[PDB]
Amino acid sequence: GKRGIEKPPFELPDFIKRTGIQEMREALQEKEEQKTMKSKMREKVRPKMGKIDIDYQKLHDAFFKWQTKPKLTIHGDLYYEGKEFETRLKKPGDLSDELRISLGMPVPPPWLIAMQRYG
Amino acid sequence: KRVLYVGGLEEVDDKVLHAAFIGDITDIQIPLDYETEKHRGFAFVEFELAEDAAAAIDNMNESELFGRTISNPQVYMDIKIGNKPAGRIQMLLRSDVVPMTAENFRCLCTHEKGFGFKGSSFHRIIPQFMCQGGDFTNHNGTGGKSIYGKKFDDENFILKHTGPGLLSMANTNGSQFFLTCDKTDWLDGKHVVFGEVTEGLDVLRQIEAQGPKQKVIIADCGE
Repeated sequence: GKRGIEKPPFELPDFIKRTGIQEMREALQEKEEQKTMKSKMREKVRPKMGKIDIDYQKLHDAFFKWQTKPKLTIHGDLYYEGKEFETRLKKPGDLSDELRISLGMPVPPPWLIAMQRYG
Repeated sequence: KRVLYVGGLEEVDDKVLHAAFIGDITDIQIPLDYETEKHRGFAFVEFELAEDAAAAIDNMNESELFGRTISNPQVYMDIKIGNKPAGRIQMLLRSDVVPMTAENFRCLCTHEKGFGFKGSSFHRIIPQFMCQGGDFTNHNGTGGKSIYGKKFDDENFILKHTGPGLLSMANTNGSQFFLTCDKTDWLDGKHVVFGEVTEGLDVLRQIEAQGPKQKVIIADCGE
C-alpha cells in the first residue's frame, strides 16, 4: 500500500561504477532508442562489432580485488514499511554536523553555556 | 565645584595629568580628549583661574572648573563594528535592579577579572530583539564564566527591556550579557534586565543595525 510514490531503481556499487558499464550501456540504449525498427532488423540481418570490449581483469579486480563487504544488519532485524529511516539512534545531547558548521562550533556550540546552565 | 574640565591635552597619562595639578585627589581622563582633575582642598581646587592653558607634554591644556567635559556602574565600552567604531556605549548597568549582573557587566567592561567585554565580540545579535556578547572563552555565547564559576544565577528581573540601550544578562547568566534596542517583554522572566544606556543608546542602535554580518567587538572598554 505505498501506491503514491516513485523511487530510484538502483545504485551500483563502487567497483562496478569504477569499471563504468553504465556510460556505454546508456549510450547503446539511447542509440537503440534513436534507431528506427527498420534500422533494427537491418542491424539484425547485418550486425556490427564492439559491444563494450574494454578488458577482463578490470572486471576481475572489481569482483575480487576491489570487492567491498556491505553493511549487513543484525540477526534480529525486522523489515517493514519503514525500517530504513530511523537512523538517529542524532544522539541525545549531541549536535549535528550542520549545527557544528553553520553556527561555527569547532570539534564549542553557541548554546553550550545555555545547555550547561539548564543542565 | 572642585572638578575641572581640562581638554586639549590619548597620549597623556594620569601621572602627566596630575603632575601639573599637584594636590589632585582624583584624575580620571576619558577615552576622548578630555580629563577631570579634582583637588581635596579648597585653595588647591582653584586651578582653572590659576594654571589655565598649561603645557602638558608640549601641548596647552585649558582648565575650566565645570562638568562640560564628560551608584549604578556605567560599562563604557567603545563598541566597534568591524575595524571602525560604532559608538561608545556607556551602558549604565542597573545595580538597583540586578546588582550581581550589573557588577558582572561593569567588571567585564573594566577587564579587572582577566577576561570580559574589553576585547570580546557579540556573536548573538538579533534585529531589535537582543545583542548578546561578553563571552571571552568560546566567543559565541556558548562559553564564558561569571565570578562564581562557569554559570551563575540571575540576580533580579525587576527591570525590563522597555527601550533602546537596555542591557540584560544573557544566558543561568555567566559572562553573557545582552543589549536590547527595543521591547523584549517576551523574553522577560528568563533574561534579567540589568542596564539602561542613557548614553550610548545610539551606539546600541548602531550595534542592533549592524547585527553577525560585522565583527562588533568592544576593543576599548572600562567603567
